[PDB]
Amino acid sequence: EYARTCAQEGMVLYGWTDHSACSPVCPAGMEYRQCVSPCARTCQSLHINEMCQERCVDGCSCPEGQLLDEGLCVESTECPCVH
Amino acid sequence: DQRVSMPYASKGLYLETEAGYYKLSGEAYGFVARIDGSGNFQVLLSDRYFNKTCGLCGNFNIFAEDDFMTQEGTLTSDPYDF
Amino acid sequence: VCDATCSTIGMAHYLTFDGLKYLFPGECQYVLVQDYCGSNPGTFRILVGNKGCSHPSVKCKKRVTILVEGGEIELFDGEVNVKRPMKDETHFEVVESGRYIILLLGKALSVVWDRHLSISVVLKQTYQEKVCGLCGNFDGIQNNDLTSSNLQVEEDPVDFGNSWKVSSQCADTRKVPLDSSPATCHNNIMKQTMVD
Ligand SMILES: *[C@@H]1O[C@H](CO)[C@@H](O)[C@H](O)[C@H]1NC(C)=O
Ligand SMILES: [Ca+2]
Ligand SMILES: [Ca+2]
Repeated sequence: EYARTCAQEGMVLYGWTDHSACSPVCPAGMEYRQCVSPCARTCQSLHINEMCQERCVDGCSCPEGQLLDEGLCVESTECPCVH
Repeated sequence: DQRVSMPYASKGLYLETEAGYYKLSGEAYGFVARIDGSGNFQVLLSDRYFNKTCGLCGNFNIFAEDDFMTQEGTLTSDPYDF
Repeated sequence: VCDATCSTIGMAHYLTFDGLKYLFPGECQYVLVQDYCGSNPGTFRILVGNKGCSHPSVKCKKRVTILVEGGEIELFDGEVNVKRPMKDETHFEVVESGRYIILLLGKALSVVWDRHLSISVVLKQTYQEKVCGLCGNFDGIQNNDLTSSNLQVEEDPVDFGNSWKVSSQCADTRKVPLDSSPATCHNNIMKQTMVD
């Protein structure tokens, strides 16, 4: 809690969970990042930008590649199609 | 009572997931709620209700001592009966 | 060839350039029309966003964000707002005349807004299949306006506009069962005649 409560005030902290030996729970493929953008570029997404000027929010998210596709992190190569 | 799927956006309330964590946004009504995986309610609320609201999360004023004003309106020292 | 015209007749209907009325109740933000389509520079990115507008009512106040010349001018709630002025101000123009907000942006682009819901963008002879979105491609061919963002024609428009939402994680709309009577006029044959 203390992490977020400071973060809300306008001053965020970084990497504190690295040595704390406690990470908040998240499903497979993701673990807790800090200050990920809400507009997670997913798999079946339109490539538009500079509308998501929202503030930055903490939470768990995929690795660098491994785009989101239906609640899991899957590699960008295997983005399916839909019909 | 009817279990609905997710996401869900009826009546101006977008019920979405963000960063693997569930969100309920009420921007028209000036709030954002969410939950994490462990279960930790959080409420981001707009300054429009400055000095207005009163509930279990206290009033949105500046002071942090007076925000136990009961459903009648009574500054109660106890954080429990409140 | 003349100057075509999108439209939003009512809350959830859409008329294409080539002329194709179709039904699409949405609640997310959607790409009405743009230029960034396939193999193009992508000058303008007119968007539209509705809220509480799957069922038409006194609700469904629209929001419109139009993205041209690196600017951010948008409108809703009666007035227009400049969030980011664009570079070439010379082409910019606003004509608040009568009931409308006539709004030019260039040599071959113009927007009209009834102050209430309607969005009637007007494009000139310039493009001729240089755009895509919910209004189709502006090619003259009238039965290829449902070419989804994944580059295939779809038969069912409710799946189409789902392909054109911006936030790819919001709630996509629901395939409604087809009938001649909306919710109120459903099993309300009396009212159904009076409305008729
Ligand atoms: C809160 O409202 C009360 C009653 O109107 C007023 O007396 C008081 O000055 C207000 N305080 C703040 C912080 O706005
Ligand atoms: Ca307080
Ligand atoms: Ca066409």
